[PDB]
Amino acid sequence: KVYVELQELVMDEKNQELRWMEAARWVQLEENLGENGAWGRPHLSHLTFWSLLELRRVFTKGTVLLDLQETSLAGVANQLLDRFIFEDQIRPQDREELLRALLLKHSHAGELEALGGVKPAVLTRSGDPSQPLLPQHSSLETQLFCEQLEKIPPDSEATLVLVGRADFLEQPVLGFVRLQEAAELEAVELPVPIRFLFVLLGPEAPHIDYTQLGRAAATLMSERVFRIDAYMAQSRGELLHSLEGFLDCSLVLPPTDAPSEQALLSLVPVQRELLRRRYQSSPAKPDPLQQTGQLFGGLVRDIRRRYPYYLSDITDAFSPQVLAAVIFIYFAALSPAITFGGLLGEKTRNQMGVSELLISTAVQGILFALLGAQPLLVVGFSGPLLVFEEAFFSFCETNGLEYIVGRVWIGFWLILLVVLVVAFEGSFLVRFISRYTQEIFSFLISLIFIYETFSKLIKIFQDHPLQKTYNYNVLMVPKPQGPLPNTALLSLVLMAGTFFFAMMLRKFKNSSYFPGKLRRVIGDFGVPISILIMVLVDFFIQDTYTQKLSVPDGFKVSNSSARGWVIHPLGLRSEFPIWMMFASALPALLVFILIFLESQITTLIVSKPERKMVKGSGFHLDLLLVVGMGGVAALFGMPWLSATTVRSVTHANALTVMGKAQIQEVKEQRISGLLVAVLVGLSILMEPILSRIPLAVLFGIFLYMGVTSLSGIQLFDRILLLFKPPKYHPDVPYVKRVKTWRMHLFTGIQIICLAVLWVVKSTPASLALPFVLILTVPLRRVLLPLIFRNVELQCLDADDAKAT
Amino acid sequence: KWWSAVVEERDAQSWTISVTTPADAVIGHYSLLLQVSGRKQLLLGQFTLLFNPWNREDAVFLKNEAQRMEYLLNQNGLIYLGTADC
Ligand SMILES: CCCCCCCC(=O)OC[C@H](COP(=O)(O)O[C@@H]1[C@H](O)[C@H](O)[C@@H](OP(=O)(O)O)[C@H](OP(=O)(O)O)[C@H]1O)OC(=O)CCCCCCC
Ligand SMILES: CCCCCCCCCCCC(=O)OC[C@H](COP(=O)(O)OCC[N+](C)(C)C)OC(=O)CCCCCCCCCCC
Ligand SMILES: CC(C)CCC[C@@H](C)[C@H]1CC[C@H]2[C@@H]3CC=C4C[C@@H](O)CC[C@]4(C)[C@H]3CC[C@]12C
Ligand SMILES: *[C@@H]1O[C@H](CO)[C@@H](O)[C@H](O)[C@H]1NC(C)=O
Repeated sequence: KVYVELQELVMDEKNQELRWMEAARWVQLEENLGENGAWGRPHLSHLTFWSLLELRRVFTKGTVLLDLQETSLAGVANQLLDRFIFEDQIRPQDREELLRALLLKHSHAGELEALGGVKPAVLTRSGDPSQPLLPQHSSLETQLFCEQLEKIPPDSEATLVLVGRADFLEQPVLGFVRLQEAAELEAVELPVPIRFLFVLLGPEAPHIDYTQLGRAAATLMSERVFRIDAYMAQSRGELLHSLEGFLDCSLVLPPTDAPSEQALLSLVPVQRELLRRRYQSSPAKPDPLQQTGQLFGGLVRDIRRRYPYYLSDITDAFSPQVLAAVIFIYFAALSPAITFGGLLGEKTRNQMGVSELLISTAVQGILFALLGAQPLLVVGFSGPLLVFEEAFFSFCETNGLEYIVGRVWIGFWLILLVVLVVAFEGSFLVRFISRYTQEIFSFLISLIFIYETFSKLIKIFQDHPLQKTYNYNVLMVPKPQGPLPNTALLSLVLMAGTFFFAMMLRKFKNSSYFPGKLRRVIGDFGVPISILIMVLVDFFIQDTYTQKLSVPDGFKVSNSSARGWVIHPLGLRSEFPIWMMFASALPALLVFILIFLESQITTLIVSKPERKMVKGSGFHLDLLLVVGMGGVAALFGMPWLSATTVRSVTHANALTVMGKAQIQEVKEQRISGLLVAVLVGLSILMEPILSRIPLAVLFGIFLYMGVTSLSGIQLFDRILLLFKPPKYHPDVPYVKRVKTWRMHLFTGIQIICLAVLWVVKSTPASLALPFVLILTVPLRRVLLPLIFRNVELQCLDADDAKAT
Repeated sequence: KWWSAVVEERDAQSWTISVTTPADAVIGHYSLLLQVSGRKQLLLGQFTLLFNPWNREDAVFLKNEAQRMEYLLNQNGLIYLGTADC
């Protein structure tokens, strides 16, 4: 490699004195000098077409001084101008002013800031520089690489390219000089001797930018083939022949209105062939659901996919939307925690209660946020887990078995099961769960959530019926022992009000009122604003009773006389039998299928391609974390949790940034879920705050989440299309490429599946819901092609919403 | 004699339709649209409507074919200048 320096004749700003200033330099890669005074990022040299066209024109009639016995810029310029005149390239009257320009002071980057900067100058017959007349074009290299020396080998020789504009010239002129011996000149401050000198002088002319001309000449000198030819050329024609080969192997890229990487990489064979042609004459030679067949391969790839994004997973949470999402998901995960913990304490005789669920949710959420590959999932108790708890309690009480110790052994089996599943990459079976099962499960879960919220409101009405007369002296501890006036109606009013305010602020976010950023902010905090408004409304009505949030008194076991914080696997009061230590696998099996299906389907729904998640989702790490944490928590008398669908979907939706109707990005970070888990753990100490929050406001919030979670489900959209006329139907591939009655038959089969699952959930055999849900995969993969074409299935059951 | 359309030839995939316009129709640029029941309007295309010297019922009807070509189709005209005697 050699050093090439390009200097341009410019005039300064303080004394208006013309001089030479370095504009770029080359050590193979090209560096450019910005107006600030610093060198830009080094880059591969790209040339304009006009610079190479003009460089070939001046080089054809150029002036060559090969093996010239001079060791000074004054000596070179005297000989160069003497043969310029002999070649009739400049007139003898021009020699005096051109020699004055060449032997001027050559400034460098160390004096750009010391001076007032430089502006382009054109030499005149008079000494004072003329202001350029042609329209100025700012250098593309400066705009693209500059607005923000040890590589030189000891034996290397340098090349100086000088470009300048003089109005008193007929045509641009090229002077090429190869010194007999490489000498040090005052123009170059670097301690590298100069062998070659490019001099490019001429008038202002169209299609000629002398900075680009110098860049082309310096790039040509920086090329290895031409430089070897330049060292061995004893005539102008040999340099001309090398230039022609340089242009023969050049690749011109025409303008296009649709640039792309793939179209550009289609020229890789062309670039390789052109480089091969150039060096053929010179003596130089040219210098997440896949199965890998490896143990724990999915887990390692899951870690490597997401863990590099850990720094972004903290910094991306510095937005008010994340805080609003924290306030949302805190209530959305705390109220189900309290309700399920109360039901657990009522059923299990307080062996497992509210405090255990709260602490388990907090610890598991903190660990999942810190270590999970998809931190947008919310980990907490769910309905099927409660049903399993009641079933196992009934079984343990039937055969005189301790319930919590059986839970310990079930978790011990769960750890082994999840280790075996992860070690064999068993999470790749998730790829057989297409949009069919995912959307059926999501729609069923949202419908169940809405139905349960309405059932809670109905139960409030039954507990406090509307009647002509009421008992006024009723006992108020620990809950209403009788009907109360204005209670059910106020609960209805609060629920409707908070739902209405949440929906109004959601429409305000997408509305065109107020400053948009303020509207976006206000809209982000829409659910907290509605919650605060209705909490204040109930606060200012003091006479009426409304049921409030109740948290445990402290961080103590829910039943002090039954168990401690740690459970002995051999038994608490009686010896645990040997046969149940082995028989706990089957209930552990059922729990594993429940948790696996719920968590992996939730991960599939949340991490859909249409949701615009670029940080990746791990199906092996999250399952291992959730099931192992549940198995460990079983040893501490704590519930095993799962990645719930509604809470995770709401959490992802609250972090989604909408474009200007179209998903733009999601704030994928680890801080929001961590703060929700920490607040759930701290909720015991926040009793004076939570005790003034009514359950009706949270019921309206639940209704909002239920109606919101249906936005991205194509099954819900097609069910709407059932009530919607075909002409109205949207421009989507399953409408435009599938017949309307075929689409409705597809929707009706999905509806029949939903009805079957709802019926199954209504029976005591509701723990078989995972298996019946699994049965929808053989449906789509076998029976659906027996009545639907492949085109229809591709359009309707599309992974990324594609038109086949 | 008014706006009308009839299918003349038809295969399983296409209809050959003969479309009439009234002899006293408004001239100018027209849009042709097709309405199918249960469907929104569809623009078939655009056409320009002109006076018709070839049609008996038109107000610009010319009796003679030679007169029709001379006075409407011939783009190569002659303007007579000079004087009456030259
Ligand atoms: C709450 C403010 C109190 C009013 C104080 C009175 C002062 C006051 O707020 O008005 C002047 C000011 C004008 O400033 P300006 O027009 O530059 O501000 C535009 C406004 O922020 C829009 O919401 C933005 O659109 P989007 O939504 O981001 O897409 C738009 O950006 P863009 O996208 O077009 O490039 C912004 O340019 O605001 C209004 O726009 C009028 C609405 C008045 C707001 C009145 C609301 C009651
Ligand atoms: C968007 C927000 C929600 C909107 C929907 C409104 C639903 C309100 C709940 C009604 C059903 C219900 O709960 O009624 C059921 C209750 C309870 O009957 P019971 O015999 O005591 O129960 C028997 C069970 N025991 C034996 C345990 C007690 O009936 C009533 O007390 C009758 C009064 C109903 C008042 C309806 C309010 C106005 C609703 C219309 C508003 C547009
Ligand atoms: C996957 C997990 C649950 C391990 C499977 C459980 C079986 C294989 C093992 C694990 C721990 C074992 C127990 C460990 C220690 C003893 C004490 C000894 O005096 C009697 C047998 C007994 C009680 C063992 C019985 C078998 C046992 C219960
Ligand atoms: C706690 O357990 C004891 C004995 O096991 C039982 O008698 C009591 O009812 C339990 N407490 C509650 C609140 O259920």
